[PDB]
Amino acid sequence: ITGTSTVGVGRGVLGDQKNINTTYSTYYYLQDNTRGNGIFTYDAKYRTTLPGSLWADADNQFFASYDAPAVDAHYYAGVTYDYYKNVHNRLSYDGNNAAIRSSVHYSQGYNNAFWNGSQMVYGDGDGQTFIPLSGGIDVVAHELTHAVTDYTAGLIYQNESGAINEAISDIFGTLVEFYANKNPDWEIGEDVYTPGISGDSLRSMSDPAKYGDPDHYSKRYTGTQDNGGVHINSGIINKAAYLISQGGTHYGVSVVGIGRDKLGKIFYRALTQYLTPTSNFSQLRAAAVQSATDLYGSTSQEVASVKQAFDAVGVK
Ligand SMILES: [Ca+2]
Ligand SMILES: [Ca+2]
Ligand SMILES: [Ca+2]
Ligand SMILES: [Ca+2]
Ligand SMILES: [Zn+2]
Repeated sequence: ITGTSTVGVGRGVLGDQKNINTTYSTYYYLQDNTRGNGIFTYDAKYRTTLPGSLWADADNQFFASYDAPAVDAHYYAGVTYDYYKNVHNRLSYDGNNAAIRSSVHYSQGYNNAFWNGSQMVYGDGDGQTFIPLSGGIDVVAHELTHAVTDYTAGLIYQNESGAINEAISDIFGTLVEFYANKNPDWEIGEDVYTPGISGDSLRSMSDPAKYGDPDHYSKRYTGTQDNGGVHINSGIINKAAYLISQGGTHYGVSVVGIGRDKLGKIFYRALTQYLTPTSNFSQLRAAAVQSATDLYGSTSQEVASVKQAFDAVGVK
């Protein structure tokens, strides 16, 4: 809507207070005009019809329990936009400042969040397995990254290309978490997963096997479930990414870590310049090696570490 840009205040899912960019026109709307073509957050009102209604508030104060998921979806979408713009010089998910839209309170007791090809959608969780999904910055960044992938490499969501698609979302979801410096770690979804259990997460990049996911190509899932194991086999790539950044010895192969910033530069270049819709793990290795070569030279430590990391997880 057309209005005056202002700043409101509210509390997120985890009870933390934060300022959010809003727009005033009779009501105060969750519309941030400071980032690209704007960030819009909608209320799906427990229904499944999308996008729902643009979030309207009477006083620009968002401290009601019902407001929490909206506050975080709006705020974290902004942080993710900032990461891509400041770190990778990318304007929104399409590279042309496309408006970012999110809907919260989708369905009832919905333990899922997703990118539907046009916008992000967040369930409230059932209160047991998940609390409102937008409360996790790595969750929000994971979802917005699916949009980035769709506009660039276009990795098909099935088998190996799909596992790469998933890993890319986990990798950048984690890098955004570190960017925001919000209790960063190499775990996925820890802030909104199982509120009754502390110390766990949905997936682990540092040790995928902790939750039963493969950490070596020899242990890859070859079945048909989960679109060919896209959320399972992503563990193989997540482990490789973790090793490239942090280093370590995995299955007898030693990797010298080169840091998170270089990891991000290498994978972003691979995603935007070399990967294609049908790329498999072997092609990802080639793309990553070429990207590191472009950026640091064929005889650099960076290229060496990328090769070692993929050797460690069995991807040739
Ligand atoms: Ca209010
Ligand atoms: Ca964390
Ligand atoms: Ca995390
Ligand atoms: Ca938990
Ligand atoms: Zn995903």
